[PDB]
Amino acid sequence: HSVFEDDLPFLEFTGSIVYSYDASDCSFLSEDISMSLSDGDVVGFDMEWPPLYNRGKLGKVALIQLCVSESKCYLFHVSSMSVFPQGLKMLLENKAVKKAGVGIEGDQWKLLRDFDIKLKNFVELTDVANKKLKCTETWSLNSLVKHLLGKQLLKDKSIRCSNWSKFPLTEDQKLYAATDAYAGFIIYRNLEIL
Ligand SMILES: [Mn+2]
Ligand SMILES: [Mn+2]
Repeated sequence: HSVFEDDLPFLEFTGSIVYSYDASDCSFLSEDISMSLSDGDVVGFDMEWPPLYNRGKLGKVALIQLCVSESKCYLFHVSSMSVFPQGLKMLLENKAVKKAGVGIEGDQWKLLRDFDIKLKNFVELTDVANKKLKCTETWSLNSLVKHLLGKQLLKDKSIRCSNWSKFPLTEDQKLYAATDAYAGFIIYRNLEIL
C-alpha cells in the first residue's frame, strides 16, 4: 500500500471535557457558552445515539457535543435528563451561533424528530472544504481530519457504536464523542484561509 494508505496517528482531544447529565445544569452551561461567544462564532457540532432501533428508526438522540474552543468541549447527555434543557434548545435554535460538522443536515432531521428542536445556522463541512480548498471532493469527517491534520479518527467500533444512552458514559465514550465535535471545530477554523 502507498504512503497515502498509511495509518495516521489518532485525533484525541486533550482539553476540557464538560460532562452534563442534568437539565438545569445543562441550561446554565449553555448560558456560559453563550456568554463566552459572539454573534457569528462557529462551534463544532455532533451527536450520538444508541444502536438499537426504535419503532422503525435509529435510536433516539442520547448525546449532544459542542466544541466551543480549541480547549473546551461540552457533552450534554440529554438521554439522562428528565426534560430537554431549555437553555440548550435556545442555543441550538439560536442563529447567532454557527454549528459545524459533517452530515449535520441529517442531524437536523433527527433532532427535529426526536426532540422537536430546530437546529439553526449549520454548515456542512464537506461544502466548506470544497469551497475554501478550491476542489470538488466527496468528504467525510475522517477524510478531512486526515487531509488537514495528518490524523485519523479513533475507530474502536465497540465504542463509537456503543450504547450512548447508557449512564454514565465511560471515559472512552466521552473522549470519542468529544473529539468529533473538536474535529468539527478545528476543521472549520482551519478552512478560513484565502
Ligand atoms: Mn455524527
Ligand atoms: Mn460522532
